[PDB]
Amino acid sequence: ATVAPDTRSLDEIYQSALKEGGTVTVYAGGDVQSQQAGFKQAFENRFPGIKLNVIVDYSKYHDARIDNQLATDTLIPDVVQLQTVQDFPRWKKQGVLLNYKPVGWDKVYPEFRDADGAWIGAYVIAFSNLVNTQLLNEKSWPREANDYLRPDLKGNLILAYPNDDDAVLFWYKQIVDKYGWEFVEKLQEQDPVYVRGTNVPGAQITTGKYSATFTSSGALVPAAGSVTRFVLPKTDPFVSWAQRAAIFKQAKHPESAKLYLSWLLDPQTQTQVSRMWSVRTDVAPPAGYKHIWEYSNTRPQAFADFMSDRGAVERFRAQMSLYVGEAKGDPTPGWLGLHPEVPLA
Amino acid sequence: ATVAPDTRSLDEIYQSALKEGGTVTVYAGGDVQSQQAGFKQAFENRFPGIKLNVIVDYSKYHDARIDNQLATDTLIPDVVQLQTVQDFPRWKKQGVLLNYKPVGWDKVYPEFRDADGAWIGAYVIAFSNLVNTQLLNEKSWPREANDYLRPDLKGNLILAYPNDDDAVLFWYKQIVDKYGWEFVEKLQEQDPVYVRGTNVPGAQITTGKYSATFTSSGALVPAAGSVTRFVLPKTDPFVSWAQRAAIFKQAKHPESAKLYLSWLLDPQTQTQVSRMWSVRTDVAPPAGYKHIWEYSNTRPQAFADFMSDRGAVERFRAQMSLYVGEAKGDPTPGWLGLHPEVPLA
Ligand SMILES: [Fe+3]
Ligand SMILES: [Fe+3]
Repeated sequence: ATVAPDTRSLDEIYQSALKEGGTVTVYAGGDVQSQQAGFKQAFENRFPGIKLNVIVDYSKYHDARIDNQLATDTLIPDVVQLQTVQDFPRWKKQGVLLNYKPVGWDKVYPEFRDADGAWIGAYVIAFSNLVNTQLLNEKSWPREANDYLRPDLKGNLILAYPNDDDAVLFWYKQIVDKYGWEFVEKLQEQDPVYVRGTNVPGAQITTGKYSATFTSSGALVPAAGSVTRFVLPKTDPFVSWAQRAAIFKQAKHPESAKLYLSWLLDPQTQTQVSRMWSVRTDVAPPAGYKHIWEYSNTRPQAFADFMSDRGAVERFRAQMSLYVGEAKGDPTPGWLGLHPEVPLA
Repeated sequence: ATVAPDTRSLDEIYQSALKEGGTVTVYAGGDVQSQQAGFKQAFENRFPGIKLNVIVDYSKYHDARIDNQLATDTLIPDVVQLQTVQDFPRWKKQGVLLNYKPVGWDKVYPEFRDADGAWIGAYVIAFSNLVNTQLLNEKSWPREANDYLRPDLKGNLILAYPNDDDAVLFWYKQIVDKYGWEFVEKLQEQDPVYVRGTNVPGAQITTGKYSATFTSSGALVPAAGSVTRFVLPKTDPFVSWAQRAAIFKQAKHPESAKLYLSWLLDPQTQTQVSRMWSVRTDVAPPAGYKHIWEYSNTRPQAFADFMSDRGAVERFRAQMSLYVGEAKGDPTPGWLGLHPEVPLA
């Protein structure tokens, strides 16, 4: 189907969605269910009568889960949203995605949406420096990769496993490109603590157990009283991308899915719920920042290009494994199995 | 450089190799060091004064290891020998392999050798049924995949993790192609015990802890008094391939490396040391068997084709992981790190 952007108001879509039973099911990529709590609360407050049944798991498990459900005709979710961005052109070509251009589609940065409406970039995520501002004064915030190699940061770093998350991995890819394998060798001499779940480094830095990490997302607008700060490099690369979302052709609740995607693109959602950059050209960067496509030291398309060559990703991942070891510990979302219909209890 | 098969006798190559210091270092794919003990013993007994410094690790770790050593100019081994067969044309194209047609090159089945001498099929491995013949009479040996679903085998199977070894994985790929995902579903209801290391199921079947496994190698001619038997299906597919070996262009001991490759193809090695099929057309299979390329229910090239598409391999691996869980336990070869120069202590 050839479609035009939805011309309905959010409330008009909501009236249609209400007739579908009161729930929309989203398989969302992430580390822990709480990372989507803010979206769920905001959505459900905005739309009484419709539950956002968002279920969080690592994107590399959700995409497999979806492929298997499609193979076995047991598809559960209405919507998929993941950082494994290469899946979306593949699912599109497979014919399993509903072409839908949500409200505001015309204002999305072209790179951040499919031309036919098969998928949409929902919001921007970036991985870079997160520092404890009480442990480190501003003049000593590590911002470039090699700052993390200075003597006083030995034993004070906590890092997400790069062999457990390809967005984390891509940070290392860009840095090895620039500084060589020697960076990775010297980094290990800092006795970093590696953990699964990209939420965990920020959590432990917040409680003052570690001082900094260079592969974390975070609020561009810190809360008053915050003891952490997301800080971009002055010159070194950082990782960024638009999290991709799509509606399945055979979704049981298509209008509820449309409501969800249109709500995600709404300027208020983009500025007050999403905590980093917007995918829209008519939404102002938070004061002090530029649009994500205006930074010379990141390139969201580069992450997409990276993710499209699985052999190249695999070969780089396995080499990183030899430096950091196998990814220890349980997966942070818990084990959802083949057919989760609700979040883990 | 265009080369012809080595026209020297083994003894001639051996005289040259003796001048190089008495060691040849081989990075060999495998689950545990003891799997190469037979080769090591036979080689060193045939060529006093030359040590086969064969170092065993999972192929998926050795190839990354080699890539990183190449990238950092820290290459250690003279010879690489792995099941990750797709690595060999890539290393060929990178220019890091020494073109060398060993003695007997002309008699290697064409599919099992590089046209230029960049690599050679060293010996044939197959994964299929291994049964305990004391626990199970012949009429009840499971041979077909669906035999393993019978009631009395519940709690009585031990299986290599398919998400820890791609040759193990390919067995499942072929069986899902034929029987669908339902086989994998029903298999989990049999409560199989999964383990890392393809040696481990056999080891535990041999002591009578389990009755059978369907992804193991084994002797085509069982030893006198054996309590296990390697048995092919009557009709279902099984996995087979020629393990590939190559000499590095910058091998420190090239004549010793050539001795090793020529020794691999020597009739005595192909008939008395290698325990499954030979890569040579002029080596008769044991009675009861045909050449590995004459079975309609296996195809060595299908495994090579499989392994060449890393994205397809990844997507199938991740789905299998949803059924069997993450691969638990330590890696069976131990942790060798970036630069092993000798086997682990
Ligand atoms: Fe990922
Ligand atoms: Fe493998």
